[PDB]
This record gives sequence, structure tokens and C-alpha cells, in this order.
Amino acid sequence: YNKIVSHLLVAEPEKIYAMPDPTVPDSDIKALTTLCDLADRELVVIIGWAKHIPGFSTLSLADQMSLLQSAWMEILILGVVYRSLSFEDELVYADDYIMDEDQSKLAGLLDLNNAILQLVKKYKSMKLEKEEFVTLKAIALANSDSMHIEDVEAVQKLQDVLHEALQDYEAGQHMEDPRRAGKMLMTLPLLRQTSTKAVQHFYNIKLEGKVPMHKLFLEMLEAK
Amino acid sequence: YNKIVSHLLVAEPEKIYAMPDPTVPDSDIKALTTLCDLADRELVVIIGWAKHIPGFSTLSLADQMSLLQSAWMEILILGVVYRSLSFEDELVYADDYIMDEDQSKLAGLLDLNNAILQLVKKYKSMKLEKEEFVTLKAIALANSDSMHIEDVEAVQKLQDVLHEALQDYEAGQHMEDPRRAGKMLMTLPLLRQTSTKAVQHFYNIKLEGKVPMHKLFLEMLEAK
Ligand SMILES: CC(c1ccc(O)cc1)c1ccc(O)cc1
Ligand SMILES: CC(c1ccc(O)cc1)c1ccc(O)cc1
Repeated sequence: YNKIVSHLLVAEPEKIYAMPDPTVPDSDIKALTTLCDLADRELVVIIGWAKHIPGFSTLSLADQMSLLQSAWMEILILGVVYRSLSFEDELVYADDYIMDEDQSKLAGLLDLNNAILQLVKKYKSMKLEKEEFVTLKAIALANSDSMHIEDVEAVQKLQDVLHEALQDYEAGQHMEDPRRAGKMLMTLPLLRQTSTKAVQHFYNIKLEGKVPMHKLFLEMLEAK
Repeated sequence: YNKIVSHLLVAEPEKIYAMPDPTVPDSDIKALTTLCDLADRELVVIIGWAKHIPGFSTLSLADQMSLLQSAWMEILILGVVYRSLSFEDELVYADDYIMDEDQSKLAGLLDLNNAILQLVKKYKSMKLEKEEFVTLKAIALANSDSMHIEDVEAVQKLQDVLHEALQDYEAGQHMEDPRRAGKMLMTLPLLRQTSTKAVQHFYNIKLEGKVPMHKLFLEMLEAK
């Protein structure tokens, strides 16, 4: 089928471990530290992945940064959503960090994780494929609505290249549902809503000053 | 062309006036009172409009209410966006209530209105048509992601009926851009983001207790 889709598949990064500190007693502070630490190392891996997206690295450095600073949380959330598709009421942040409802309550994340679980429920019934996940991830990046884009036309062309790939993939692979591509695009609003709430939540955590955060994660929180 | 699109066009409600009280001195409280008063009367008109959407009134009353309680602010915002397309850096809440940048600052709405203006900018370059506006309004309602839907399959069928109409309209009317339907769907995330921020903002205003609000507007704020 589609080459952009095959290319995004081979560019998909390897999963990384959360590695919660086994010597630290369980608390909300430990869980939030673990999660922000994981997100920080995933953000490095995300920056490297985006350079494989056709056309992304030919944008100016400021434009590459604007897109990432708008989309980082959507990309992170789509990741845990996809890793969670075969589970039931659990969120697979990492193979060694799977959160159930009780752990979400203790971390103060019950409402945010419930919204992530709603994204999971929708993608399960739609039988979301890996091919579709990596394409939506790239589209989320290109369609992130940064207020600060220099070359608007070039960003809009990146959006069109990825949308075409999604259309081409669905036309060849899902002839039983000629509207599957649009259904996939219609999942993006709930992803944007959940990411908007998540960024504000962790920005509040940053202001309370009880959870240490690393440099890149703080940079992504401050850009917003 | 498409009958659903023609039907939504004739079902479009008449514009109403904001009628700011000419005896009241200008303040943030007056502007916010005017805006919430307008929104309250528009919400009544929106409930009546939705009964014209094919299939909507055959949903149970609880399901009709769930969709409206999720989408009300998106529908309101899409309205002012569309009324503003021929203007420059101004938001046409009503023919007698057009807000420029200075008035937004004084009302404490500078950041929210700037995001609404970003929606306007995108739809201007895309040359959004009235046919496309009324269809996206209906799709926003059907795709509002309520957590409380009883008949999930029936809501999903409503989504498919409206998506089909958008696809059919664009295929016949915009043969020069075979991906215009998807481009239109890809504007929905920024609309959902802006509405999420707007609801939280006016919920905070409700808690401060200095701006009187009417019954329906309060009901829509409390459901969230
Ligand atoms: C930012 C963090 C997060 C945790 C719980 C939320 O409800 C929202 C966000 C996170 C970390 C690593 C990921 O792979 C994905 C998300
Ligand atoms: C809720 C109110 C509003 C004002 C300013 C905002 O930035 C966001 C929302 C509003 C009232 C009437 C409308 O037709 C549309 C919106």
C-alpha cells in the first residue's frame, strides 16, 4: 500500500521503561515523578521521530519547534492510548507501569485517566490499526494549530501530504467503509480536549513545586 | 446537490440581537452580562434547531440532552466565527454587538477572543461556505463525545449520516480539491480546544458571582 504509512511504521520508536524507583514508598509524588520522568525521555524520542516525517526537517527550526511545542502532549497521550488497546480499564504508560483505577485515584489522575480511557474505548470499537495510529500521530503534529508558524503554506502542505496518506491507506485497506478516513479524523477533537486538560493539570503540578521535573518536560510545559 | 445540506440551510435560525442596556455604564460586568444573556437566548434557539437534524429527535430525551450539554459552546462559538468571516480582527456576536481588541481586553476576554479569531483566520483562507458551516455545526453536535450516551449505535449512525452529507457536498461542489471534506473535519480540534477553554472561563465567572446568569446558561455550565 501507501509508502508514507510504511515509512512511518518503520520509523516508530522502541518502547521505553518507566523504571519507578523500587526504594521509594508509593505516593502521589512518586507516581507523578515517575510519569513526568517517563514523559521527559519520551519527548527526546519524539523529537527524533519527527525528523522522519516527509518534509518536517525541511521546515525552519523555529517552525519544527512550534509544531512540537503545540502537539507534544497529544502525541504522548496517543501513545499510551495505543499501548492500552488490548487492556481493560488500565493505561499502559510503559510495560513496567500499568495504571488501574485505584492507582489513578491515589495519583490524583482519576478524571484525566478516565478521559484517556474514553479515547481507548472509541479506538477499540473502531479496531484502530498500527498503520492508522502512526498516521494519526503525524497528522496531530502537523495539525497542532500553533499560533507562531512562519511558513504557513509549507505547514499546510505537510498536513495535506499526511491526510492524503490516510485517505490512500483507507481506500485500499478498508473498502467496506468508504468513510473510515473521516471517522479517524473525527477522533482528533477528543484527543485535543484531553491533551488541553492534561497540560493544564501538569502545569498546575509544576506550580505547586512538589514534583521535580526535568528540563525538556518543563520547556514543553512553559511554551504552552 | 445534497438534501441534508439543503435541509440544514433552510433550518438555520434567524440572528438575534444582543441589546446591551444603553443606560448601563460600560464595564467588564456589562459586557459579560450582555454576552451571557445573548448566549442564554441563543441556547433556546439551538435546542429548536437541533430538532430539524435528521434522526436527532428520535433519540431519547436523555440522549438529545447529553449531546446538547456537550456541544453547546462549540455551536455558539462556530456561530460567532461564521458571522465574523467578512470582518477584520472583530467578532460579530450580534449585529449590534461587534467586539474589537480593546473591548476584549476590557472584558477580560483578550486571550479567548484571540483563539476565536484564529478559527476565523483559518476559515477565511479556506473560504468556508454557509453550506459547510451548517453541516459542521450539526457534526459538532453529533460528535460531541458525551460520556453519558445511552444508545451509542444510534448516535454513531447520526454521525455517519452527517459525515456522508459533508462528503457528498464536497465531492459535487469542490472537485478541484478531493480532500476538502477532510480539511473541514481537521478544523474541529481547534474548535473543541477553544470551547473547552471558554466553558472553563465562564464557569469561573459563574463562581465569582458578579455576573448574573439566566437559567438555561447556568444549566449548560453546570452540566460540564
Ligand atoms: C504526561 C503524562 C501523563 C500522565 C497521565 C495523564 O493523565 C496525562 C499525561 C504522560 C507520560 C508519559 C506518556 O507516555 C503519556 C502521558
Ligand atoms: C459564551 C459567549 C462567549 C463570549 C466570548 C467568548 O470568548 C466565548 C464565549 C458567547 C455568547 C454568544 C455567542 O453567540 C457566542 C459566544
